[PDB]
Amino acid sequence: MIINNLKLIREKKKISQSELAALLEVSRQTINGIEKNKYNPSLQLALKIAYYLNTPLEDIFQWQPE
Amino acid sequence: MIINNLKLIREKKKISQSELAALLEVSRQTINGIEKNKYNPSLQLALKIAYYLNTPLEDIFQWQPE
Repeated sequence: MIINNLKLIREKKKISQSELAALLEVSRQTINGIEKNKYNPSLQLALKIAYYLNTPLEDIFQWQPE
Repeated sequence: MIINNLKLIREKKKISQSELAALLEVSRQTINGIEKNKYNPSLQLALKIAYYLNTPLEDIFQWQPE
């Protein structure tokens, strides 16, 4: 449903999940799970990622009718 | 935290909460709760709205540092 480009984007950012998770105010492991597509982040977390990376949320987490 | 423009945006679309709720696959009451900002919709729900309303998710649900 939702495709997570956070890791792909994060690599562009060259930001560690360590700091990004901090922006989110979640554990680094939380990002890794998100990167490793274990689960998709909540809207608040997604938005925080979008806001903190000032990147479009959809670009990071796109919902596809797939 | 997150400001919901769904009601503001949806009405621009001319889409009923009911159809959108259907688009989301949730009840109208749920959307009305979302629209009346009782609670913020999940990431999947928000993204579906973004797709359905052909509008950016953040634009509908903006996460503010407030």
